[PDB]
Formats: sequence, structure tokens, C-alpha cells
Amino acid sequence: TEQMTLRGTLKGHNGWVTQIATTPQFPDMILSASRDKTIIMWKLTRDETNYGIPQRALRGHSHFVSDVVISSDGQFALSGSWDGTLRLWDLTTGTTTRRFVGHTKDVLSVAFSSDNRQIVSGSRDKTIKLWNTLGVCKYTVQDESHSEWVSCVRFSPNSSNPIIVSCGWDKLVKVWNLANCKLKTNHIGHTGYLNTVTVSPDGSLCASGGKDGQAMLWDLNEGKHLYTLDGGDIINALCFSPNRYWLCAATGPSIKIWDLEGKIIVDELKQEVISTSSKAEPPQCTSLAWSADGQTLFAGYTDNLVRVWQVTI
Amino acid sequence: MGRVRTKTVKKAARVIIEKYYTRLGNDFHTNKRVCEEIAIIPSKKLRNKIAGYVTHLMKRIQRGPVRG
Amino acid sequence: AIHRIRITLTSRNVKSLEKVCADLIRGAKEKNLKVKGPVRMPTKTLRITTRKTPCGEGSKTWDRFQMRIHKRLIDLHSPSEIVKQITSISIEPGVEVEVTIADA
Amino acid sequence: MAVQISKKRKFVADGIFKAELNEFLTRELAEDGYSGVEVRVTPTRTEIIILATRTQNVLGEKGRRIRELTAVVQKRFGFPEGSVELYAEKVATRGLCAIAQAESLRYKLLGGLAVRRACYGVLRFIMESGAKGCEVVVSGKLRGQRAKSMKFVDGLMIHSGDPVNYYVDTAVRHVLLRQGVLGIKVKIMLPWDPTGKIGPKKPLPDHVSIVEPKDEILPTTPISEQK
Amino acid sequence: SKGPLQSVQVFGRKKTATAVAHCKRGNGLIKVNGRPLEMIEPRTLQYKLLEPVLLLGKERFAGVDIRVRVKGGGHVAQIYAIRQSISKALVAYYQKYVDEASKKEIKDILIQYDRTLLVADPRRCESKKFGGPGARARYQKSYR
Amino acid sequence: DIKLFGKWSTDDVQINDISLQDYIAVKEKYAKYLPHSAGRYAAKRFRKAQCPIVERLTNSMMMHGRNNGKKLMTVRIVKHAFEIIHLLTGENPLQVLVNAIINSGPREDSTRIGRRQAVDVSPLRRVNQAIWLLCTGAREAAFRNIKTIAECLADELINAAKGSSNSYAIKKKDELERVAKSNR
Amino acid sequence: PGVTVKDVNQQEFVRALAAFLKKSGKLKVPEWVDTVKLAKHKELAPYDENWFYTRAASTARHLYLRGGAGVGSMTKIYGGRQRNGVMPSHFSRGSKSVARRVLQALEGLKMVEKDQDGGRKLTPQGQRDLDRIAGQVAAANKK
RNA sequence: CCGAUAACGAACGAGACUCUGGCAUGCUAACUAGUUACGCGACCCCCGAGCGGUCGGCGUCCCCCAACUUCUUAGAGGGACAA
Ligand SMILES: [Mg+2]
Ligand SMILES: [Mg+2]
Repeated sequence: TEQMTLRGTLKGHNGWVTQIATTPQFPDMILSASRDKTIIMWKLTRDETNYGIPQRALRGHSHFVSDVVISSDGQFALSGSWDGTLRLWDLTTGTTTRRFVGHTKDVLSVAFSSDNRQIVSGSRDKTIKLWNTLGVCKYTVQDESHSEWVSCVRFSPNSSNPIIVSCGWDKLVKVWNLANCKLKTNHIGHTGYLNTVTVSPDGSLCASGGKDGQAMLWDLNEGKHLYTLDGGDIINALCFSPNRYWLCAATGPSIKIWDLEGKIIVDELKQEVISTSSKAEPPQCTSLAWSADGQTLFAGYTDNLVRVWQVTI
Repeated sequence: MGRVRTKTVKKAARVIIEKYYTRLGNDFHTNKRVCEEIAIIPSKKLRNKIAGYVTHLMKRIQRGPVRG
Repeated sequence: AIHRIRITLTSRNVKSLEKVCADLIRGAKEKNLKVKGPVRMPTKTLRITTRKTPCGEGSKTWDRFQMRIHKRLIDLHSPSEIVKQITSISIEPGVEVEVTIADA
Repeated sequence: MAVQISKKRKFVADGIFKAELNEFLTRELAEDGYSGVEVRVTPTRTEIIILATRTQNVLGEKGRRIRELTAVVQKRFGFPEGSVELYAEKVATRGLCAIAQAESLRYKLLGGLAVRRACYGVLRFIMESGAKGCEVVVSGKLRGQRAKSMKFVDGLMIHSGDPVNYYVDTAVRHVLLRQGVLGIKVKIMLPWDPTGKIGPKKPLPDHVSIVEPKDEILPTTPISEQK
Repeated sequence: SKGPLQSVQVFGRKKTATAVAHCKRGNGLIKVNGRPLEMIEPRTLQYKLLEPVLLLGKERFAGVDIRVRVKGGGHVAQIYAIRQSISKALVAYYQKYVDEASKKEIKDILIQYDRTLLVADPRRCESKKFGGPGARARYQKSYR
Repeated sequence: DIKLFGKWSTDDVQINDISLQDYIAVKEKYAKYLPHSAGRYAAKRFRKAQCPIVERLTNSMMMHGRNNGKKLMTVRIVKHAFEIIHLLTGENPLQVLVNAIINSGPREDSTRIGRRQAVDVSPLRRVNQAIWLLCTGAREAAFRNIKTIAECLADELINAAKGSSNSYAIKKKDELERVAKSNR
Repeated sequence: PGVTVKDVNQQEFVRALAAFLKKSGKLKVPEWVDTVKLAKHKELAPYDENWFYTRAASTARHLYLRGGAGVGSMTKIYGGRQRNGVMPSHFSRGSKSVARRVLQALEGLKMVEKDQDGGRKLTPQGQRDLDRIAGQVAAANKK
């Protein structure tokens, strides 16, 4: 009985938007890490045809920007990019304060810790590093990590049982503990490379996606397995609803939303295709982010637009 | 005008597609990075010429059964 | 000590020159030296152009030869009794060195 | 400090010293397989390394010849006494050196035999010494009174672009025969393989190599391994 | 008020000439090498120099303080470098310190009039070759 | 609004011919302060169609060989000519320049080697041909004469825009039309 | 206000300063000022009776906005293109004597002196009365 | 180059390649390159306005009596492939 309806687009940057970040403390700003080497803060002014206006652009990255996050107080922003370095921004005119001279090759994902004290980055040079908040790395992990590119890396949202997960093109869902950065489980069962993982707001279950098309759920406490549900083509993004169930996934040029008590598809969200010339495959969706209240979802597409989806009825 | 790819690019791209089809897609930059890290290509221009032809060939494969 | 000295490195080969500068600088920085980094003086290109033929017959073709010189400067802040041995272990036969005091 | 020379003139003079030393040492010990020289200049006693093929006669009786060579070098180039020392090293894979092979061809021609037979022998020795390809040209008053040229190419050989600056090596000799001179031109294309001493690193720019994948087995039903 | 450190430094180029504009927070003063814009070189191209302030009006420039130094090039090349530097400096100052929509509107009103106000012209000069007086021209050829 | 040279407001001129209003650039979007820019108008075909007309006139005025880079001279030559024209007739100098370009461009031409057939003229060749004829007429009128180049250009433009068989340009246009008619 | 030398037009600034400098009759003018030919790359000694005052004016202005100049700097400043018969043209320097004489005459007015390095530079008196003339000419043009 | 095919598999030349031009407010840096800021010193205006204007005047790495690299230099990388 619940449907999602798009209340307009956010235009304003020409590139593949690759990441959307939202904050719980101030629900009028979002971030857009895109492929034109910029990050955009938006004024979410709920209007007609003006649902968002760009408010400040953050530059300083040499090449494509891969990931972005927000601190718990919503004052600092951290972002990694394809020039092999991380960069800690802020509000109040958005000048970078610290930069993390890191991996040899380019990073793919960053993640704030639960207390905004530990900084982690997964990169294409097949290493993962945990960082101090002032710039210095504590120590990298090597020679038991993935033997392929380390894709998306996420922290467990709870301070209890500090857990960090790491997908990759090794087709493994390697999970590390924050006490000594040793391996604790070695999840196997994917058939292609992995694009992303996401941990639920309770630190109990995580979902992994990739070239398989299976949004393949896991468990964290007992950590053996859960049910696997398969949606469509290539899986780009995964995020759980913040207050509620209905995990969503970005599968090709459409996003599929699934409940968890029962495994039915809840809704199909597509852009309305106009002037079908049967030549160009439709623009994919590259990123998803809830607005920390479960009311609106921002979906980042592979053209230069990001769409907002609003719950109805 | 004058953008024909030589047989070096074409046969390198064909062997790359044949061996590493699972890790490639229709995106030029990720294909560029994959071809960078799975093959010793001596120059950058040759590298991303090969990556461009790999992208074109994967669009062709996603349409239908070309060789292959 | 405390002596300010300056090391001048010149070569015709860029990569080997930068190797020498890098290894000398990291050997200084590990030894608790305050070092001012390698200042690259503008490169000098010597540009003899000649007539390419031994006789005077033909279509007036010319050869264009050139030789390039690259310079760097490194500054050190300790006596010579460690810098002489730290530069004697970085030779790399294309590089020619003057070591000089800031007083010179 | 007292006497000073600008850096342009200093580097040009260093190159001129290398050129004159190499030409004199070519002219002197050509019958010993000279094949190049290296100088190691330093603001102290310098070294000059001679890359001969047969070092046992570059060094004379108890090293007399090397001693008189360092004497003439120190007396001509105005080095202070003891500031120059002269070394000798045997070159590995003499069949891959163009200067030594051109001298071997000159030796055979001066000894007198068919030009065909000498060039064939030199060419096949170069091939079984490990070259990717060779090219031997002899030009001059061959059998007859009118000059010809004859080339004995074999294998693989590049001609154009930047790779032919470091990846082949050439040599030109003159042979003072009974009726005019013959010209000898030997080109040897070197192998790449070891990225070491026998050839160069950085292979030919249009040679790509693709590593083969692994087995990639067990994509089947999910299992988890805990620690 | 008197909020300090509100300044940017933006360059503009025309074939050798580099003009770097320092845009402080002041009140409507613009000067090139210490002299005003109306007391400048040949003044045939004076409108070519003050067309950004005519397009954007004096209200956009009323809160800034531009100071431009320029080196290299010729007379005309320096004129073009100056005006490109002023326009790009105003765009940078607006984007770093006021709202982004204002930067967008000044930027696009500059783009629909003479794009070189914001994008440098890349064409530099061609080398002389050894068979003639210039890059392309060749010496006169005689047959008999 | 833009009002070229600080006077002579631009949005009142009318180009009567359809064929040439597609290729004459004095309208409001090609309305600029000076007839000088580093245009890069020669990079492709028909990019000179969107170069403004006054700058094409200044470009063709910078020609006989002793004047090849001297563009500021031709800018002030055109400025003085425009003041002389507005002072003589009271009409907008842009309008009379446009009328001169309309009236001086030939509409039929003949070409071959074995001038055999008479062909038609593209409505970009006649713009180029009109500008070339006007500048040539001004150049030849001012050569060994006390009259300066500015009022020679001015009288060339006013006589061509009226149409008098007294400009060099319209004499040449009529002669080209006549020769083309002879073998049509 | 304002104003300085920099923000007024330099042509009538030189005209006004030469008028002021001629009006106060203390500038020492040599006896050969009508047979000079002024920098041998040109002929026909200038079409002015009072070229010396304007030359002293432009020398004072140039020393105001770029100090430390000597006779070589001035003979480079007032140089020009020498048309050279049927041979092509070249650049020739100015007359050294007229530069030395205008410098010495301006030193006689206590508005320039030899600085600690080579060359000359304005006194505080010199930049004071040049800024006063600049104020005069700027007020004349604006009103 | 695609294809066709009594030819198949190759080799040189072309292309690749090397140098140069154009872009990086991103990196590494610089008293033999500077820029901002500050403090002195000259002039202009003032009635006082003044954190006013000009300065290729001086100084701020003999050690804090300042930071920084936009402009200059040149290293590493990026960037364009008909994507
Ligand atoms: Mg070639
Ligand atoms: Mg020329």
C-alpha cells in the first residue's frame, strides 16, 4: 500500500554522481560525491522544480571522487578520491583541514568510526588502512587481506562489538575486528566481484552485492549465513532503511525495494523513458542514501542528475 | 576522421576480453584500471586505446555473439 | 659547530639525478638533519644546429642537436664529518658534485 | 675554486675527453676486442674501465701494457699523478657486441677468404650467441673493379622510432685491403628477456603481455569459515 | 564587518601574458599595476578591458577590491589576460565566499558573451623550420 | 544595450533579404562593444557566418601588404568612418553598412576554364564578395589622394547603400552580373 | 583624494610638468641645445624650442616610477628604430650627453641624487612636487 | 582495418615510440623565483576621517623577527579513448 514517488531532481553538477551522504543532525543538507572531481552541499529547499539548489562546491581532488561520509555531529566531511588520497573537509566555507597521504593506488571507500575517532579506507592497491583523525595511519593490514581490489568498507554502527566489513573483487566478504585488526570470518559464496556492503542499524546482519545480482544477506553475531535474494542485473548500491525495515538495492537502471519478513518485491522504481530510440541503454543508478528518517530516498544516477524518491500513502 | 585501430590494439583487446570477461564492463575508466593491472602495457596511450576498444567490444557482446 | 652547507648536483640524466637527490635527502632526514628540499634550477639546453652534409650539395637539411643540464640544491645544518661520508656512498657516475659552505 | 669553468663548457669538455679517449683506445687496442669504455669521474682519483673481450693481452706481461696506457693517459690529459687508474673487464657474450664482431669480420677478411663465407660465419655466430636478429653489410671493391654492396640480413630488425636507440647497437669499420677499402656495417638487435645485463629493460612499445588467470573454482553454495 | 582573509588570486593568459588578479573584500576599487582601468594601454581596447564591469554592472563589483599585476606578452595580449583574470577572479571570489547560485549566474552571463572571459585560449605559436622564413612558408624555389 | 563604440544602439537595424539575414551578424546576440576579438573564426566552415559584420569589415580593411597585423589602425579607421557616415546622413551607421552589403553582393556569377556557364552565388560568398569589393573601393579611392581612408570608406558605403552606379563595388557587381548574363 | 602620479594621464602630466619646470627658471640648460640632433638614429633636431624641459620632465617621471636608473638606462629608454638606408632597420640607443645633462640639471634642482648603488633616484622633494603637479593636472582634467 | 579467400603462419615500413605545445588554486618543494600579510620610510588629501592611495623603497632564516606556493622553476603522477 506504500509507493515511492519522485518529487523532482537535483541538477547542478556534470558527472557521474557516485555517492550520496546524509546527516541525522541537520536534515537540510546532503552531499554528492560525483565524477567531476567535486563534492556539492545542497540546500534542500522543498519547492517546485527547485527541490535542491547547490550551496557550496568542495574542490581539491585531482581525479574522480569515490566516496564521502558525514561526522556524527554533522560538522566534518571526509571523502576519498581516485587520486589515491583522502581529504577531511568541513562546513564553514569548506576548506580542507587534513589530508591523508595514503595508498599507492586509488581509494574506493572511506568510513567514519562510531565515535568519529577511527578513519578507515579501502583501496585498489589491495590494502586497508585505519587512520588517526589527525592524518597519521596507525597501521595497514596486508598479506591476509583481499588479493584483488578492496571495494566498499563499512564500520558496524554500534560501539558494542566493533566490527569492520570489507568486500572486494576477491569475491570474499572478509570481516575484521577492531581490537587487533585480525580476520574473524571468511565468508564465501559469491560468484562475481563485489561492489558494496552495508550494515544494518543494528549490528546483526549485512548485505553484499555485485556482478552476481544476488543481494546476498549475511549475519554478524553468529556469522554463518542468511537467506539470499536475487534481484535483476548488476548491483551498485545497498542501504537499509534507517528507522525501519525495507532494505533497498540499486540494480541497473532501477532500484528494487525488499522487505525482510517475507521476501517479496515491494516496489519497482524506474525513470520514465522518453523518446525510446532503442539505441542507448537507460542510465544506471550508482548510489542510494536514506534521509535518516525513512521518508525520502536519494538515488544517484549515472547521468548528471540525482533523484529524490518520496514515500506516498 | 582517421581513428582506425591497428591490429595491435584489436588483438590485444580480443585476448583481454577472452581471458578476463568477468571483470570488465561498459565503463571506460574501470576497464582502463583493469587493463592496467592485468597486462604489462608499456605506454599510457596504448593502454587506454586498448581500454576503449574493450569497452566498444563489450557493448557489441552485450548486444549479441561476436567473436569471442 | 652547526654549519650550513650547500650541495650542488648537476647531470645530463634526469632520473639518476633525482635518485641521488632522493637518497641523499632521506639519508639526511633519518639522521636528524634540517634540510631544505631540492631546488631545481631551470634546465639549460645547448642547441648546436649544423648543416648535415660534408660537401655543399643537396637540399639544405639541418641537424638539430641538443644537450640538457639539470641542477639541484640541497642544504644541510650539521658539520661535514657526516655529510662527506653520506655523499661518498651516493656516486652514480653521471652526477658531478660541488659541496660548499653557506659562507663558501 | 681558483680556476673555474662554466657548467656548459665543463660538460662539453667532459664529453670531448670521453670521445678522444674512446677513439685513441679504439685505435690502439683494436686487435684485442676493445668494445667500449666507461669513465667514473669524481673530485678525487678517477677510474676508467675498459670493456675488452680478451683482457689477458690488454694487460701485458705482469700488466705492463695497462701501466703504459695509464701513463700515456695521465701524460696527455694532464691528470695529476696517481689521480687516474685504469681497469679492464671481460665483456660477456662477445657475439652480441657489434664492435667485436666487426673486428672479427675485419680479421677474417684481412686473413683472406671468401667474403660470403666470412659474413655467413659471423652471422651464424651472432645468431647462436643469442641475438634476435642481425644485419651485416660489406661494401667496396669486391670481386671485380666496380664497387658493390652486399647485405646478409637474418632474423629480426627494427629501423625506425625511439626503440632503435638502445635496443640495437651498430659498428662501422674500414678494412684497408690491397685495392681500396671495404666498409663493414654490423647491426645486432638485442634480446629483452632478463631485464638485466645481456639486453635492455623496457620492452618494445607495441608488445603487450597478458597474464593468464587462475582456476577460480567453487562458486557454489555459501560457506563461512570463522576464526 | 571586517572579516579578514577574504581574498583570492586568479590568473589569466593570452599567449605569454600572465595577469594575476588579487580580489580582496573592499569597496569597488579596481587597478592594474597601480593605475586605474581608464588610464591604461592603448585605450582603443578600453571597452575590451571594462566589458566585464559593463556586463555584470557595478553592483557585483561594489564589494570587492581587485589588484592586478601583469607580465609578459604584448599590448593586446596583456589586455586580454587582464580582462580574463578579472572575470575569473570575480567568479572564484563569489564561489568561495558567497552563494553558489550567484556564481552560476555571473558565470553564465559571462559565457554567453565571449567565452574567453573564462576559458584560456590555448593557441601559442609555431616553430620555424629550416627551409624557409617561418613555420609554414618556404624560401622561393628557382628552376632554371 | 551593448551599443557598439558607446553609441549607435544596435537593435533598430533591419536586414530585408532572407538569404543574407541568415549570414549577417549585426543582431542582438552578436552585439559587441568593439570590432576586435581573438575569435578563432577560421577553425571550421561557416563559423565566419557568426562573426559580427563590423569585425569582418575591419579584417578586410587590414590589407594591402604594408598593413597586415595593424588591426588597431583599422578599428579607428572604421570608427571614424562610422562617425562620418552618421554625420553625413543621420542614419544608423550599422544600417547603411548592412544596406551596402546587401546592394553590393552579386547574385549570379560565371565560372569554368574550357567562364562558360553562369552559376548562382551562395549567400555567404556574396557577403564575402561585397565586403571585399567595398574595402577595395575605399582602398583604391584613397591611394594617391588627399582624402583620408576614413571618409573614403564612408563615401563608399553611402554610395553603395543608396545604389548609384558610382561606387567601385556596385560597378563591379553590375559588370559581373552583365558578364554572367552574357553566357547564361 | 588622492592623487598621485600613477592615476593621471601621463601625456599631459609630462606637458604640465615641463611647463612648471620651464616656468621656474632654475633648470640649467646647456648652450648647444639647438644643434643636438638628439640620439643619432634620428635627424632633424626636435620641432620644439623647449625640448630640454620636456626631456627633463619625462626623465623625472621615469625616475619616479622606476628608480636607480643611470645614463645607460636612459639611453636605453629614449632609444628607437634606426632606418638604415637600403639595409634593414635596427635599434639604436639615445644620446649619452643629453641624458647626463638632464640628470645633472635635475640634480641641480635638488629633486634627484645618486643613491647608495649606481644610478639616481628622486628626493622626497622630487616626489613631493611631482605629486603636486599630478594633483593639479588631475583636477584640471576632471573639472 | 573489416571481411572475402589456395592459402597459412610471419618479418620490415605505417602505427606504436621519443621530444615539444596546451590543462591541472591537486602533490613534492624553493634567500640563485616569488606572492600575500605585518612593521618601518617617503610623498598626496583631510577638518580626522585612514585596516585611505602609490612605492621594483627597506626588513621579516645568523633564527623567529611571518605564513604560503596562486604567479616562476621542474620532478612525480594524472588527463583523451571516437569515451
Ligand atoms: Mg613513425
Ligand atoms: Mg613571421
